[PDB]
Amino acid sequence: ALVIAFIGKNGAVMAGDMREITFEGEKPDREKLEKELYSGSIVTDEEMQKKAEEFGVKITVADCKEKVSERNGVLVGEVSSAEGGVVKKRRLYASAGNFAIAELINTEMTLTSQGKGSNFIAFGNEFTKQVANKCFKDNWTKKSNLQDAVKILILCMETVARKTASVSKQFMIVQTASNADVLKVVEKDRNS
Amino acid sequence: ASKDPGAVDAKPLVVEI
Repeated sequence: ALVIAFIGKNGAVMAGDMREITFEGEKPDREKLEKELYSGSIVTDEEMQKKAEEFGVKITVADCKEKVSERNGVLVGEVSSAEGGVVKKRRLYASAGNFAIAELINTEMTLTSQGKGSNFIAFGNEFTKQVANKCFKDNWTKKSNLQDAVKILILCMETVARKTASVSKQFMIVQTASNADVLKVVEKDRNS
Repeated sequence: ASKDPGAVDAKPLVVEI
């Protein structure tokens, strides 16, 4: 999975893949497949099914999950898991010169960080994060605008989907010029 | 085991610009 965002002085852009993977089978087997998938080892959807067969894990892949949206001028990106009855979730809130990060601890979406000014934020496994970070640093220039950031994030999303089967080729992009306070949105989410 | 993100487990990458 991968959610990436660029926060600038005049707005913010956010992109997310649409892949959702469910695993079914014994825990040591699922854990072995997961490690291979989140390491960049499995590149194609063909190699993923061959590996699931090998480890005796049934895998369903769904490529229509909207991971980014825009509520009140604030962009919201989310990555989530399910493991041993534990639901884990991380959200990114972004607007012009504004950002916040919150995690689902138990039943409450809890703010873990925030910042002002310009930033690039990548949400993903260690592999997808290093690849997107490398693509961003390679193409971003100091005086680049929000429009250049759109092209860059598209290139990041395409480069990652070419290297791993943990991300889908299809992706979404939301953008805003609004400077609405993201902390307001994180408070609204805090309960439920 | 719903979803393919280590993004929930692995920590988010934050780069200052």
